[PDB]
Amino acid sequence: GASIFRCRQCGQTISRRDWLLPMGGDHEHVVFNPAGMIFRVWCFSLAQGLRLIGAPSGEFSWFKGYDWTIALCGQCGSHLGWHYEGGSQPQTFFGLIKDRLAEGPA
Ligand SMILES: [Zn+2]
Repeated sequence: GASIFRCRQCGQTISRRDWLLPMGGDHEHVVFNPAGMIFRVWCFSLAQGLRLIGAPSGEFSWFKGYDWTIALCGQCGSHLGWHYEGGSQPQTFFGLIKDRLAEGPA
């Protein structure tokens, strides 16, 4: 009933509840960017159906040791979160914005 996450804007398949990743002890992290926008980020070890934009950047990174790339919905272009890489245990993961996903049956 609530096992997969889809893009809220279009329905694209994005991730699964089974793939939630407790980073630093919680899968949920609330953060702001330099423009003051607050994001409720859920960390996932894996995601699909995204389009990762550009090359990674360490600037303003919310997770120590990781560089990020913007992750858009590959279907509709909605900003769904970020892909993190260049770090350690794990090397990579996804930080997705909770309220931009819809949860539902597989
Ligand atoms: Zn979408």
